[PDB]
Amino acid sequence: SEESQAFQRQLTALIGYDVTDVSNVHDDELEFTRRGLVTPRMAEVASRDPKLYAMHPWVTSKPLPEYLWKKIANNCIFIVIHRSTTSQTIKVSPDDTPGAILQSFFTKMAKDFVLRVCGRDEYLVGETPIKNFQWVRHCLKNGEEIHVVLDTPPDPALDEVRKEECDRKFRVKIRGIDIPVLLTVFVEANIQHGQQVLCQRRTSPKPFTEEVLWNVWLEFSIKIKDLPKGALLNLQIYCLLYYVNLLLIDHRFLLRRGEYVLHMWQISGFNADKLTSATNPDKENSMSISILLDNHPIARAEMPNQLRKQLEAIIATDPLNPLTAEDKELLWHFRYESLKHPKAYPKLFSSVKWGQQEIVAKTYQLLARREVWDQSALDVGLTMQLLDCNFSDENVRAIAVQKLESLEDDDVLHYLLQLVQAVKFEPYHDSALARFLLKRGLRNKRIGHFLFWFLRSEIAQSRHYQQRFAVILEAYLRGCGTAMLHDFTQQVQVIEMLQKVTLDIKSLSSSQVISQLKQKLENLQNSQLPESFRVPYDPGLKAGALAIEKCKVMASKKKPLWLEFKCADPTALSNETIGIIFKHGDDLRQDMLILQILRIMESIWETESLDLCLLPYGCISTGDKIGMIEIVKDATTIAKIQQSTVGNTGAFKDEVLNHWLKEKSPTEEKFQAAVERFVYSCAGYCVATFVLGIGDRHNDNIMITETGNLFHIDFGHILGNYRVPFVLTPDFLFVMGTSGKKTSPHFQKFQDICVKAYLALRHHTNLLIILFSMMLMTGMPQLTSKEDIEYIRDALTVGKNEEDAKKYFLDQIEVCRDKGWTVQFNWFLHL
Ligand SMILES: CC(=O)Nc1cn2cc(/C=C3\SC(=O)NC3=O)ccc2n1
Repeated sequence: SEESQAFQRQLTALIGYDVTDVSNVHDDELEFTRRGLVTPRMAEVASRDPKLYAMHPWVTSKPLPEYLWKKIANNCIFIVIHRSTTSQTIKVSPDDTPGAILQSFFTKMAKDFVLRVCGRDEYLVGETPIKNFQWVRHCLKNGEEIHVVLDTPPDPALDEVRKEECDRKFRVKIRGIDIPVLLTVFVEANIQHGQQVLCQRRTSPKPFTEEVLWNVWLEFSIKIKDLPKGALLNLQIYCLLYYVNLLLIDHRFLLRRGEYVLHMWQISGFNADKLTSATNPDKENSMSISILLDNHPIARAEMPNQLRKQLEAIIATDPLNPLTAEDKELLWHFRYESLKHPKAYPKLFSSVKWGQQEIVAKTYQLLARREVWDQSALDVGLTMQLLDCNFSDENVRAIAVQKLESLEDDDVLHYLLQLVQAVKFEPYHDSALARFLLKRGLRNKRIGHFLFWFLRSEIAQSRHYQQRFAVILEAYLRGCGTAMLHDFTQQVQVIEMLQKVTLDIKSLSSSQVISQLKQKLENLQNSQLPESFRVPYDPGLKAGALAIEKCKVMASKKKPLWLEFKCADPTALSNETIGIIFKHGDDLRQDMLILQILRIMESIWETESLDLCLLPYGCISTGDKIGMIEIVKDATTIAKIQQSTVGNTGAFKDEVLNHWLKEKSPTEEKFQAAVERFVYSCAGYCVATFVLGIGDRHNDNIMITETGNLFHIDFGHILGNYRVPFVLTPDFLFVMGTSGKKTSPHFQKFQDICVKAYLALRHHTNLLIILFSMMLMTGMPQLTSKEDIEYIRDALTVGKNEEDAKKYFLDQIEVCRDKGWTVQFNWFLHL
């Protein structure tokens, strides 16, 4: 159809990639995947509750934290209900449902409707106690009043979805290599499964010219019979300069046949990019390799005491502890005992000889008896280990996804970014993981909003994964509904225009620069910029017109744009603007990953009734070295506080921060609350930052709210171009009533909090190791090694008892006290 063609054009603009373009493909896998994803999409669409989908309530099944219960008076929660120019306060029980609150309202005021958060598209609806709404917990945590408006539920009609419409050994011939413009060169051909090399062959070395020919059959030791599903033929050019991969068994279970001309990826003169089955779209300047294939469908005891102790010891070790040949042999030999231990699963499946058909068969038999795994309690860390680069088997990965099905929405949000990144480790485009993400996104608008942005971030800048991610995004967009499609259209339009202004102002650069920014912004406000758009990092908020007067260029070497918008919602309780920073020059995909780990650390701390007052601000990567950042209100740089007496001259003073805090507090009650908040937030960042190895920062990259909340910024800056374990300078110590080498009640509180927080993190060692490992593999190329990944295991002091771990961290605090201002001074000189 022609309007079908118009609909596809609309999707193409939202995706930032054309899924119907068949020029960078040597098979129909992506087209097969598009068709394959129709069923799961349609099944999820057919399953959803129109009213609940439209209202997307944001809820949790987790207990109300101890620190939140203490904020509730006499089992009473106050809710202010608005109707027009007047409002009405109502007392409520924490166990009260919004339905019961609504009937409580009509009763109190007598002599079809829905509760919506004032100024936000957030609804307090469904069969859930109010204490279980995320917004209520947000308000309870931050000392804010819960303000609601009584309004009409959104019409589910707005979410309408458009009507859909061999015993021979394996061998490969290396014909030659070609590159248009330019040593000795050879080609290495590996058969890989789960990052491990099953077999390797190489060509003879030849002079490196624009065309190099071999016409050689490379015969492997592996029989065609033994090639596992998901095995890659990895082809590399050494002088490592270039690489490319080819799936040996295709998406239809057929062995690859015939002629291939593969455009290779160049190494920037391990990482997830090195695993891609995509070929380089640049046919003009890339190196190509020409190959030929020619060769089909797919083919009780009792452990003794000591051996059991040995096996149990292997299972107890961390995910990074290497398995010896003996360890693997024990795991495999006593696999029926290993199966009784869910924690053994990653080690056991690493003991599988994936290049032996009979062994893979024995593994499939083993997993048919999955009673222990199925009955076991969901362990996200354990599940995530089975979805990394180490596992290429469909069945193994699928049992990990099976376990994820039990996660509630709030938990899917906590792990969404890293589950999207895990799609990079999947051998085929259509996978259980990709289907899982599609379903959870279509089931919940909040998950779907973030899935859009996370996918779009990779489609905009990854040539390695854009094709796979674009087919997943199209599948989601074909089921989200028209209201969501309209919303995304507006967001994309705004961000594309603001990205233009960001780069334009970047080319220039003063009073001249600010004048030019304001002229470019009026021009946008004139005939391009739509009336409003949902804030990508906070979709409950809608931004309206630019407040031109408040817009400026930041005084940094990356001269980012500081933009302010009016809120588009009339029901908002304040005339406070929405502040957004637009920056070019840093890879914000790295900031996204750090900020998500910080949120995970906060959830861990919550499990142990600890609130460390972190501030993981909104951040979204929109394209190559470009994106948006949430401006935290009433915040200033530690360096700026130092600068405002004395300079500009590295002359750091101890009392300045405490002075600033006192100046910003309207009363002494508020000042004491600010000092308490500083102690907790300083503790939170010292612990978090140390564990992630990002602790040693210049003061210019640490901020504080007038309310005493410390927080680190600019994570991509350090991770892009990567002594003291963390920042605990004499100014921070003075706020805590400490100087030099003495102690105080606040500093003792700080040390106690640090230890508790550090020990709480250590209870989730394996989860933090997997998350850290995946972050480096998918987000920070050039920070791989195994040595880099091992940092977190040293920081988390694995193999130490709690008392030794406590001493270790207290010693780290002392290192900071010994160094004083020395490190900050060297950061200042390194100008
Ligand atoms: C009031 C105020 O200044 N708030 C504020 C500033 N701010 C900055 C960031 C992060 C940045 S700025 C830069 O160049 N790079 C970054 O990563 C985050 C929050 C925030 N709030």
